[PDB]
Amino acid sequence: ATIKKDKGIDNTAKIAKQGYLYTTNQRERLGVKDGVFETRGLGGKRIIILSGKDGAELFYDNDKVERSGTLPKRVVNTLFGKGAIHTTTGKVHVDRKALFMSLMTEGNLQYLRELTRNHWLMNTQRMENMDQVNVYRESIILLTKVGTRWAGVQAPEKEIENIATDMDIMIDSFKAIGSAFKGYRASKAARRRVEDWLEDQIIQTRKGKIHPPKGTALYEFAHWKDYKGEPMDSRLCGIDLMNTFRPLIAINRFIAFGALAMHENPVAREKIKQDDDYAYMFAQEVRRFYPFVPYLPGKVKEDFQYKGYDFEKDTMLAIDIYGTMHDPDVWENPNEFYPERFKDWDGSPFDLIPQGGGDYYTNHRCAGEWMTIIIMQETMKYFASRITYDVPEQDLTVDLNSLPGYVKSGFIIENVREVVDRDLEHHH
Amino acid sequence: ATIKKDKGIDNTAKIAKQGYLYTTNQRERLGVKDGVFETRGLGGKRIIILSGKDGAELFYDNDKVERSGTLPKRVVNTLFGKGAIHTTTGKVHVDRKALFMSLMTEGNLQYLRELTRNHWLMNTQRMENMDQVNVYRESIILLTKVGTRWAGVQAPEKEIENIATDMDIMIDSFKAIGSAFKGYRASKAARRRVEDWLEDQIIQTRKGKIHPPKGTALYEFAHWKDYKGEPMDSRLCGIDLMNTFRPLIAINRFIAFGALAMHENPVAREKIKQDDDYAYMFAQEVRRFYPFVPYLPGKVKEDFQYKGYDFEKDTMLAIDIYGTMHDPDVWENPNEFYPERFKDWDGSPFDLIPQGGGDYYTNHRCAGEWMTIIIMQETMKYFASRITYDVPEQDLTVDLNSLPGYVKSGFIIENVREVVDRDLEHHH
Ligand code: HEM
Ligand code: HEM
Ligand SMILES: CCCCCCCCCCCCCCCCCCCC(=O)O
Ligand SMILES: CCCCCCCCCCCCCCCCCCCC(=O)O
Repeated sequence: ATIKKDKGIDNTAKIAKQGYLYTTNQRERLGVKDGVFETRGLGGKRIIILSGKDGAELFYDNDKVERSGTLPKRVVNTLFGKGAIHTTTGKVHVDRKALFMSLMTEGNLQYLRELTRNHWLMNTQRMENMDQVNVYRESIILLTKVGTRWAGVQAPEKEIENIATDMDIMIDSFKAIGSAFKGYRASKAARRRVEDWLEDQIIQTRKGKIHPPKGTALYEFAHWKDYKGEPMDSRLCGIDLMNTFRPLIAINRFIAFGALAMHENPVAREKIKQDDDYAYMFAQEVRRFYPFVPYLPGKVKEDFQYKGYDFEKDTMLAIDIYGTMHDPDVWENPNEFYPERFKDWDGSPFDLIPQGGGDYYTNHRCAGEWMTIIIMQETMKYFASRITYDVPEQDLTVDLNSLPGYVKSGFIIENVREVVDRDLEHHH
Repeated sequence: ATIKKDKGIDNTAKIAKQGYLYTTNQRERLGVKDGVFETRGLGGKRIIILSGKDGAELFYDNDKVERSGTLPKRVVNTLFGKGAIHTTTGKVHVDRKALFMSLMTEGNLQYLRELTRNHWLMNTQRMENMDQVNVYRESIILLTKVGTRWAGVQAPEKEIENIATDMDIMIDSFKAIGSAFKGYRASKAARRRVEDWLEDQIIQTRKGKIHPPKGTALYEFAHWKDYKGEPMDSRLCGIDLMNTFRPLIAINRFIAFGALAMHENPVAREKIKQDDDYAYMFAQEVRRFYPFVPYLPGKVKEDFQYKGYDFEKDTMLAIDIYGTMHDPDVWENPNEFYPERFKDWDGSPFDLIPQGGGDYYTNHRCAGEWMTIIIMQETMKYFASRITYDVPEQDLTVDLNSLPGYVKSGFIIENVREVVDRDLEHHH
């Protein structure tokens, strides 16, 4: 056939202005029904947007799609860092992706679970004594302590908020989807400050001056050698060591979304309390329902055909992350928050894709998915059952046209109080 | 018969100089074998020292023994505070003892267990970053945070060590067993500072200005009324509210003893790791084996006879706490540290008496025994299995002739490192 087209020499600024609704706005407008359409952006480039489970499966087929060299360069410069694993391909990628996955052991993840639970439990008194708590800001300080500890890197108390704020600026910086913007240079400065500190950690580890525990990211990254037997240079080593816990800190976006989901859906709170499996499904439904990753780029590796369309080598592609996750043919009632839908989920690698799809070892899928689910499950259990609080009057708006997805207020709470059954006697 | 006697117009200074060994030194010397002997102290007063399970049972018989008015008045002034529950008798005592026991709910004790576990888990990084850690000092700061939280009283971070040090001075002050001493006035000042702060907590609770959680000591004590319908005056209320968590902080003495027991007995460490029930028995054996309470005073309520001796009304008595617990006819091999001995223990109220014997509700037995066992069990599990450390060269001496029992160094440790199995994969 002939791919339907959003016309224009370059629709980059229209894509940015419409945000997470851009792709579905065009599909509805043009009546496309096989989840393929075309547009132009990033300086007049032809871009084919894929959606749906079959779109996702095609996008993660290493015979059809090539990933390297498709990320806009200002996004690399602020989100991932130059030379980062996201920018690698072929043998080099599978080699280094193996390093990242070797941190995802059952024992390291259980450590991560305990760190998250104890940091929340210990943060209760501090939250009780504040007048108001911005969950999005509070999460990000808490997660910075958890993630620095989990990675084996040193962050004394007086650096924590510095590091948090710098983390917050880097995660936010994908909003320009390749453009320079107000904050581009502030984001590069935050990246460099943190990169410097992690490169120094690496160099002190290699020189025997500090001793991170075996099995932590800092230890393993410092002492790793690639398949040619070479270690990563100290600067690239710090860059990829940061890709180990900057995204961890970014879970604060989902935590704010989860607190809002519980507020908009009071039944979900009582049910998180009563059942750990609902807490898991609640966290999965937060990652499906709320906006974070809009789409991801790649390009055609060699010519192929798909649903009757011809795909030409080096034509730019994009997998629609948000749109696939709100496609009614993929998720019934896609704009209702309904965690129980995961009772019926078959665990496909191609429909729950908020952090990528495909295969962790041979695709570019998020290495931290399991870590993300563990942290969200712990945090939501905490908020549902360990504390009670008031949600004051505030702007809880989530503007789907603005990247990135945020609760406008950051979700404020007040009158936090720990939940302790002190009159439970053994007669009860 | 005729009670054997340590002769002297007054042997107070000899009792003090010999410490936890005084009673057994005299029994061996005089060949007593029914655990009764006599001496003079506290200004020429006749004192009959009882020991053994039958000594303990007699001492806690409310028909034979009267407790009120027997504690030396400088000990009341520094340890317990004037008007304290320890100084009450009859209906007034059973009434107020019921208040204290109503805090010992299964739900409040599980709260206490969680507080202890999470505070230790969170303290690991701080200990890892110190060069050396004095376990006795570190415990006492940690326990101050736990006990203030558990009691529902406010202690901001910058008061914690102030409060700790003041707690430490008050617990230490029973060493003069009635005498004025170097530090008497320093101990009264620490008592008054803490009493003032707790009386203010009480008054702000009654006036509705602060809102402690229902079921905490602060809430229950503030709002309690006695059997005549009267609440405690605010100053006495603070005094007895302090008897709710100053002794909790005093568990730091046992914690230091427990760390030393693990060091002197390496097998006990591996066994605490492998089994929660050994951890319980280890904590019980620390309370039996190491010196803390030497003996407690009372007096004869009405005339009676016991093992052939005549007991005259108002004759002063003392139950030998340390000596009963190291009597070979009560504990086989009483000076070997052997936790497994509690496999054979029948739970008698009269032989494991490191915090009193008899009945919690109608005797003056420690209201915080269960709390003490919970804290010791959690703390010993932590030290045995969550961290590893070095024990440097130091004076680990426990001078049994000096009240109170201390590890001379406070038990120093270094090179603390959390224990995390990060290479545990699900194949293992
Ligand atoms: C919690 C700890 C996390 C870790 C350790 C982590 C780590 C990583 C790494 C190393 C990659 C690159 C892997 C590769 O190139 O093969 C990646 C990719 C990615 N991550 Fe994460 N991440 C975490 C959390 C998150 C969060 C909260 C999000 C939010 C949406 C996220 C979204 C993504 C996306 C969209 C990709 C790209 C997938 C693709 O290119 O196909 N990650 N992550
Ligand atoms: C952990 C929290 C603790 C609490 C809440 C607590 C509380 C109390 C209270 C309220 C009393 C007076 C009860 C009455 O007069 O009827 C008492 C007595 C006593 N406590 Fe504790 N205590 C704790 C820990 C300790 C510790 C570590 C020791 C160390 C040996 C100890 C030793 C004693 C002794 C010897 C008595 C006197 C028993 C008697 O007079 O027959 N307590 N405790
Ligand atoms: C309509 C098609 C437009 C295609 C434009 C290509 C622009 C690519 C945008 C890239 C967005 C990446 C979003 C990743 C945010 C992840 C934050 C934490 C996760 C991590 O750092 O790994
Ligand atoms: C040989 C007979 C001498 C009798 C002398 C009577 C002197 C009485 C000494 C009293 C010692 C009390 C020891 C209590 C220490 C308890 C510390 C924490 C427990 C708490 O505060 O409840």
